[PDB]
Amino acid sequence: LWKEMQYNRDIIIRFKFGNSIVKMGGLGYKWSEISYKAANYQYNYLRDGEQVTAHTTCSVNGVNNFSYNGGFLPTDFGISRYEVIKENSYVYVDYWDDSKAFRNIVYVRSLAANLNSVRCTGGSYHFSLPVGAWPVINGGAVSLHFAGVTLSTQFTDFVSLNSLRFRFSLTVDEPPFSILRTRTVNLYGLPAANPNNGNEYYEISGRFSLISLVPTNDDYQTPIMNSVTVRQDLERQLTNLREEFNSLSQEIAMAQLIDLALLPLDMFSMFSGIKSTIDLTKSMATSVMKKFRKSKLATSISEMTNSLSDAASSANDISTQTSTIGKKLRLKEMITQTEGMSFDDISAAVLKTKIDMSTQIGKNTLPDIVTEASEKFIPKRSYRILKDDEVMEINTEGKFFAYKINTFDEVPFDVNKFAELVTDSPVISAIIDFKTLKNLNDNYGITRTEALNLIKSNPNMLRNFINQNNPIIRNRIEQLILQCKL
Amino acid sequence: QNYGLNIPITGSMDTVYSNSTREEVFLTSTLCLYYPTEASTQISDGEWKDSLSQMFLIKGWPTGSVYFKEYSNIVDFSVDPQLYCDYNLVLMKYDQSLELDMSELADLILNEWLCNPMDITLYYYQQSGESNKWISMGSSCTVKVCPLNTQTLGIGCQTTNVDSFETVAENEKLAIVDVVDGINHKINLTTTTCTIRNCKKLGPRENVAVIQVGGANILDITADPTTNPQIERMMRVNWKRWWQVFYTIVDYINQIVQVMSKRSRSLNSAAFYYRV
Amino acid sequence: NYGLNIPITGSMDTVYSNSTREEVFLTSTLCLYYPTEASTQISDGEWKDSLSQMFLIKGWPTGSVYFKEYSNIVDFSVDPQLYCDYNLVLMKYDQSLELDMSELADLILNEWLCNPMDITLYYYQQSGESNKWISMGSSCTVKVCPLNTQTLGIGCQTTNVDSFETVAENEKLAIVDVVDGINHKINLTTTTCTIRNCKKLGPRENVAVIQVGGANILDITADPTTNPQIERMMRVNWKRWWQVFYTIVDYINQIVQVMSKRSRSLNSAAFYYRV
Amino acid sequence: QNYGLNIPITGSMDTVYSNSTREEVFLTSTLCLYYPTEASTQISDGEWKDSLSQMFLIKGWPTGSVYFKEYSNIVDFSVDPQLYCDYNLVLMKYDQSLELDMSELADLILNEWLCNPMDITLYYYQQSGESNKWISMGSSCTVKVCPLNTQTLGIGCQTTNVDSFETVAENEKLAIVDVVDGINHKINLTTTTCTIRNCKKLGPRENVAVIQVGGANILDITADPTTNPQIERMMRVNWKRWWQVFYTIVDYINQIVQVMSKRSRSLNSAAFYYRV
Amino acid sequence: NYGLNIPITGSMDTVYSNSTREEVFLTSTLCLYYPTEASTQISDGEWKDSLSQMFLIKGWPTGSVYFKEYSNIVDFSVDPQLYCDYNLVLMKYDQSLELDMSELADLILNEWLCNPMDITLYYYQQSGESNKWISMGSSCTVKVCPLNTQTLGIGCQTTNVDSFETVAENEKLAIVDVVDGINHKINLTTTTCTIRNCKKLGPRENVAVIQVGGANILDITADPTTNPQIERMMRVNWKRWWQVFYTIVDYINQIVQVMSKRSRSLNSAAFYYRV
Amino acid sequence: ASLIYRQLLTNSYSVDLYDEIEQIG
Ligand SMILES: *[C@@H]1O[C@H](CO)[C@@H](O)[C@H](O)[C@H]1NC(C)=O
Ligand SMILES: *[C@@H]1O[C@H](CO)[C@@H](O)[C@H](O)[C@H]1NC(C)=O
Ligand SMILES: *[C@@H]1O[C@H](CO)[C@@H](O)[C@H](O)[C@H]1NC(C)=O
Ligand SMILES: *[C@@H]1O[C@H](CO)[C@@H](O)[C@H](O)[C@H]1NC(C)=O
Ligand SMILES: *[C@@H]1O[C@H](CO)[C@@H](O)[C@H](O)[C@H]1NC(C)=O
Ligand SMILES: *[C@@H]1O[C@H](CO)[C@@H](O)[C@H](O)[C@H]1NC(C)=O
Ligand SMILES: *[C@@H]1O[C@H](CO)[C@@H](O)[C@H](O)[C@H]1NC(C)=O
Ligand SMILES: *[C@@H]1O[C@H](CO)[C@@H](O)[C@H](O)[C@H]1NC(C)=O
Ligand SMILES: [Ca+2]
Ligand SMILES: [Ca+2]
Ligand SMILES: [Ca+2]
Ligand SMILES: [Ca+2]
Ligand SMILES: [Ca+2]
Ligand SMILES: [Ca+2]
Ligand SMILES: [Ca+2]
Ligand SMILES: [Ca+2]
Ligand SMILES: [Ca+2]
Ligand SMILES: [Ca+2]
Ligand SMILES: [Ca+2]
Ligand SMILES: [Ca+2]
Ligand SMILES: [Ca+2]
Ligand SMILES: [Ca+2]
Ligand SMILES: [Ca+2]
Ligand SMILES: [Ca+2]
Repeated sequence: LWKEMQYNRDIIIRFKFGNSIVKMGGLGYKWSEISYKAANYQYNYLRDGEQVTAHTTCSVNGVNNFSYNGGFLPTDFGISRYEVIKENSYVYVDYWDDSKAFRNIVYVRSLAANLNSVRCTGGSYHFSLPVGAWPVINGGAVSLHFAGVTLSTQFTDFVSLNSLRFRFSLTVDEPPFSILRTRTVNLYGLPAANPNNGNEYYEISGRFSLISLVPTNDDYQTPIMNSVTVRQDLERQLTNLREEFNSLSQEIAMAQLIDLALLPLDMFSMFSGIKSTIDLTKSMATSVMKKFRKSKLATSISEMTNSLSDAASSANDISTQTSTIGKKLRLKEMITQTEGMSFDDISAAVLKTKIDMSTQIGKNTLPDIVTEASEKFIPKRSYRILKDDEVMEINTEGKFFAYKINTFDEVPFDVNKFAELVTDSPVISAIIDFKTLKNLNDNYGITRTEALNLIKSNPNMLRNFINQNNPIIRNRIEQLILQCKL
Repeated sequence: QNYGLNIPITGSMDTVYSNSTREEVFLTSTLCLYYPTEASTQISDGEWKDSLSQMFLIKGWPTGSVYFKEYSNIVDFSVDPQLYCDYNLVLMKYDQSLELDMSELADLILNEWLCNPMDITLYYYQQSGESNKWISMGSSCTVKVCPLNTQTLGIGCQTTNVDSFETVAENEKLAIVDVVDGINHKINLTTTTCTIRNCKKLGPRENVAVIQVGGANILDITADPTTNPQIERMMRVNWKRWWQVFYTIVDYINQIVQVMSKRSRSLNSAAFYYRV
Repeated sequence: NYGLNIPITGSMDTVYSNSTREEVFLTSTLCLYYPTEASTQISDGEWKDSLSQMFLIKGWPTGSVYFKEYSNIVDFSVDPQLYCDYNLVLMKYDQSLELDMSELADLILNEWLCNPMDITLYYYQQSGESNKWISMGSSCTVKVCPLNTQTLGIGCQTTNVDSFETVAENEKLAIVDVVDGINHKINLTTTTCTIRNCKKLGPRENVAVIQVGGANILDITADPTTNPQIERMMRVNWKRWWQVFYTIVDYINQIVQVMSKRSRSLNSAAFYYRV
Repeated sequence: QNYGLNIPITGSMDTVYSNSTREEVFLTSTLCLYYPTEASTQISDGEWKDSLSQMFLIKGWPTGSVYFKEYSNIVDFSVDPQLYCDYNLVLMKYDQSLELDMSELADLILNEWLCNPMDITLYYYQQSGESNKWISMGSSCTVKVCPLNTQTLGIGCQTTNVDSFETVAENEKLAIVDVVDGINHKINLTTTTCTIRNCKKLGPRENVAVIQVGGANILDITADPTTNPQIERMMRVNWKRWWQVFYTIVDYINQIVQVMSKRSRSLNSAAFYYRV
Repeated sequence: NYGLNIPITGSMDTVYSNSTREEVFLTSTLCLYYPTEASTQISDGEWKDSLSQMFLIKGWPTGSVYFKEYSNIVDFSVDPQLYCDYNLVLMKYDQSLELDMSELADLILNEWLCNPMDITLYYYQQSGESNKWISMGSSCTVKVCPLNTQTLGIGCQTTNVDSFETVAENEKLAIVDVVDGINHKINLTTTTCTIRNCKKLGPRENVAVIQVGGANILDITADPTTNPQIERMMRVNWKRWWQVFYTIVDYINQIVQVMSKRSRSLNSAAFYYRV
Repeated sequence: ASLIYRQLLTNSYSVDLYDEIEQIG
């Protein structure tokens, strides 16, 4: 639905530095500031058989402020803060041209260039001294070496031109910058006096690649001149993509989902392989984390730990206690590594199978999806604790059972004896809950080994029963998949 | 795929269909709005198409999945209205004296018509029965009919003198003329400017819906007088501003598509019956 | 506190309890809103007294049935006030006022819960189908400009009111619906008209509206798919206002049977203001 | 949810009661001051509303959750006071000769009246008992009451001559008039300026609390003479400086709030009884 | 929803029988498409009536036979609307019209599904061997420019229309096939001639193309390797149009026995416009 | 598969220095 299109071109980038000067008073001997300034430039050049018109803008950063001041006397020479560029300073050259490629520069999958370095040398500036020997600025040079292309925009008068920004590094060069007829010799670097040396333009040549993502709702019919710019793009409605994600569960499978859920999914494993733009593949993971932190579930984790810490120094009746410890068990499940099938495994599996078959179209929207699913998926779940072959099972809705392992018949529950063990003994997610398990034992009479395995939520036995095509387990896991509805 | 044959479909009644969920029609189809030009004039704009496309996108429809096909007025739209599109909404602005013209246009676009040609100067014609009409479309149709008895002696008309013929429409750009079914007829209409076709009414066309913008219910699409059904696709809404009309449609568009449905003839299933 | 959560049980063979018709007639208060041209054509002024004396036979105590004249339909549409226990609103149909009558019917036949809207300060956004913006005043000109996520207008500049899109001008009452999900900027004449953000709860069954003239036009539901004919969309054909009033007096029992007293609010306002 | 039925609700006398909702009411509700313009005049400022909102924030009320309202004076505020606001405080400066009008305003707001229109020209109006008054509001109310015998004959007055009527109030911006129960009355009231409503007194108004800034307890909000109760929402405070008054209110806003409570008729629980 | 998935079981023994019935019209309709040259040579104008009378004896009721006159092959190729059920198209062969006749045959004899092509705004491709582009109008000068992976025109500059390659110039109808899998930029005179992306479904078996003149040249299949002879690609030998029409009338039973009425569409257009 | 939620919570500290990037930039 979103098609890659390569637009790699060989370009010639022409640019010139901008010089701003501010005079200090008196009779005209001193100066206040000599500094680099943003500089525009227009040109045209022949390439590939057509004349392409280009617009460039040069700017400087990291600039040093040398100084020189002959004293407080009202005629002694000096420049209060005269700049230079050296190792630290960078120069950006925003580049634009009328060619077709720059119309399709909104969404990009990749972008990188190869430009040839250049040597910029300083000119000759005759500081305007009213009388006497003429001071002479001369010399100084650097070399621009390309390092990295990014997106950018010229805030040009008539419109805002989306453009490519080339960040060139620097390298000080041989000619020792001097203030001749004056006390500054054998410096090195390019000062702001006359960075252009009278040249009409400093010139670079190279080749830049680009992989745009022009949209497509049909194979044969691909567009030109991408014009769905962020003026023409707007927030997809929250309920709208909620409905889309809910609809996506039309297609999810039964056993393949469990097979995926039995992976270790990490940051790289999930968030890689998303057909996204460059601006979102840069920080998708951090974007997801930022909104994951403030989710109701995450602040519930924080409240649990802080409440326990504060308690460390502070010193249907059953349904309420069971429900509260059920929420607590959900929190514990999320924070710790359980050895069972662990409902959040299934939640993450559904999440991956949903997001993989989507696309990023100028807005991340994995925030509000990953973090929202983390809290909404599988709203009512169940846990259990086995002890002495009398497993006590609990539901987040408040229900409770206590049934034997060898034969699945329940027993009167023991509140405050389940609570002593739920703190320390390992909790087992009940993906095969007591009701479905009783159905399975009644209809398909099972053995001690597989009974214990299903109680423990062993992936081996779960997949064995799924691949037996057991209707009970098949239907149960299908409903498990179906509550994942955001 | 076993086209061109009616073979009965068996289907269970107590099946879960848990996997079943909503059909996001807007992700694939193409919505398609027709309006009178006076809507554009009152709007007094010209990026309003872009604005409405943006709001449709916000409702769900991709960028190119919406079209805005203007028409000059109701009557000039009624001449051979071909709605080659996927979800047609037609904003018919009611004004008095356009009653039957609105109704006949609505019938034409809401019923699938299977039309054969006619050679008025050569053959006498008769409607087979209830579902048959003659559709006359052109710049200015003027249909005159001379009924013929069994002996080809016209009743109330002389088969030569066109003057004695019985007019059934004049200066009408569209006319769905019905005559007594089972009677031979000679026809006379201005053959250069108007074409006429012997048409049968198939089932309903669900690709198209009519938002009537003005006054009370009038759309008696069924040419029978006894039955005046209110088909759900014949929506109606009051108005005092075309922006309010368009905003209403955009806001409630999903329900409109739920009212409508895909063109049943355009599917693969109808390949060898009358696929269109 | 109430037992909303707990359920009510009830058998099916319970004998029908006797009629409370006498109770409702003796306690409640019928209340007729009607245009001024009704009185003008009646050409009288003992006529309200006569109508009360004629309700007395139908079974209303004398000091119950009230009459609350209004200037015309469009003027009554502004801040309509349901003063009264059982409400009837005579409404003379005429061409070009179809939307105005529909607006009034939508406003009074339904329970609207209205929050304040400050046009100048904030951009406002519609929650869903059951939300509208109701503007009331001597003159309302709701000019809207929808915005991108960047607070940039589409089809309109956020700073030039002349690029905005009008949705209703010079209307006394306007129930404007906009695309649900958008941040709009509104321009409306703040001194003479006031706009409110109104959700629409269930139906107000205290009011009946009697279209005195022409055809069925009242699309109470802004959704264009549905056009329900509520039981309280009363209609009559008229030439003489005395005949209309006699019809109402004669068949008043059935009108009250259609209505239901229980949906009466404390305020006389047609909506719940919920600052 | 079974609105409209007063079905019994059972509760155990041993269930451990739950934590505070002070934070809930602060975050969700909105507090709402009403004060006289003389207060702002003495304050002699004009960032003071913002400053008080900032001070309220530390007590817990979000920035947009407090609404300050001014009024010219008590009698002017009495005519049609709409307290459409979720936790209402009414500052009330007491000066002599306004005791009855002040008590009238308090009786109007602190209680919850359901009430019907009156048509003074047509009918003769009774009062049904202790709970029934007539409330007259307007720029100039003057209620002249003539009681009648069972034969529709005035006692101490004449149905014709309005001057012989007994004036129960005059030039009152608000007047609550009670009269002998079960006697027909003919009223004369200035129909162009003042409007009168026949009003029954339901339960008390949860929502509003009145703070008398001046003197001693004088607010009799019970027309009965035998009982002068002391309501929690009816409070007093001595003063010489409006900044001091506002600071006391802001400091003790917790206590004022948990003396008041949410308007019972604005709840969903009272949906089909007299929801407001 | 005609259940196009469940299998149908026949039998290999029983029985050769009749076709029961079908009720949507009284009966089928035969439909001649002849050039104006036939009328000019015949030098008549009661001849349509004479031919109808001579069809009646062959066993076609009077109203079933329709006649359609067209200027010539190229002027008819534009939007050939087959308004009818059993179509015959008598095409006079003429040297240098070989590819035009092949274009028209490929258009009508086969069932097409056409989408619009907005040339100004998009590039275009060809999905597979079954996908052509069809350009029709008064004058179609279709200049293409193929583009490599880098969106640089190969053999052409996208900004210079002159460098393009003219696949077909000044045709009333042009079926153009460019290489499948390479994007193209198109250029044609949008005022006069439109163009559509047309995929080829199965055959349309209402239509019989009768080559009146020379050799067997109709290559319906654009593939050079294949050149099938279809039962509907009729060919007859002529000196006089009266002889041609008489042969058609005499052998019309075979002419309709080779075709099939089932593959018909509501609209008379020669393709399904799928937008 | 549940490991990713734990990884998000554990590694969430870096969002602080990411918003530091955003605000300093
Ligand atoms: C949906 O599920 C039913 C039974 O659960 C199955 O028979 C059917 O094939 C499934 N279809 C789809 C499209 O998932
Ligand atoms: C219609 O009537 C006119 C007037 O006599 C005549 O010239 C014309 O031929 C008639 N139409 C046909 C199709 O015969
Ligand atoms: C109800 O009416 C019936 C007959 O009309 C009578 O027998 C019965 O006593 C009445 N009950 C009440 C409660 O009025
Ligand atoms: C409405 O627009 C006018 C100018 O058209 C402007 O003066 C006024 O301030 C606008 N209303 C508001 C509330 O800003
Ligand atoms: C209620 O408050 C107490 C202390 O005031 C606290 O220990 C307890 O956790 C609170 N209840 C809940 C449910 O947080
Ligand atoms: C009260 O009496 C005055 C005459 O003194 C009269 O003008 C007025 O109409 C009377 N009030 C009513 C309600 O009729
Ligand atoms: C089938 O058609 C033939 C036509 O010659 C007819 O004679 C025969 O009767 C038909 N079949 C039956 C069973 O009648
Ligand atoms: C087609 O080419 C002509 C001249 O070669 C040019 O004027 C026209 O703009 C082109 N069409 C399009 C759609 O660019
Ligand atoms: Ca005649
Ligand atoms: Ca007509
Ligand atoms: Ca008929
Ligand atoms: Ca009818
Ligand atoms: Ca505009
Ligand atoms: Ca209005
Ligand atoms: Ca809405
Ligand atoms: Ca409606
Ligand atoms: Ca007296
Ligand atoms: Ca008073
Ligand atoms: Ca009393
Ligand atoms: Ca008292
Ligand atoms: Ca050709
Ligand atoms: Ca070339
Ligand atoms: Ca091809
Ligand atoms: Ca071939």
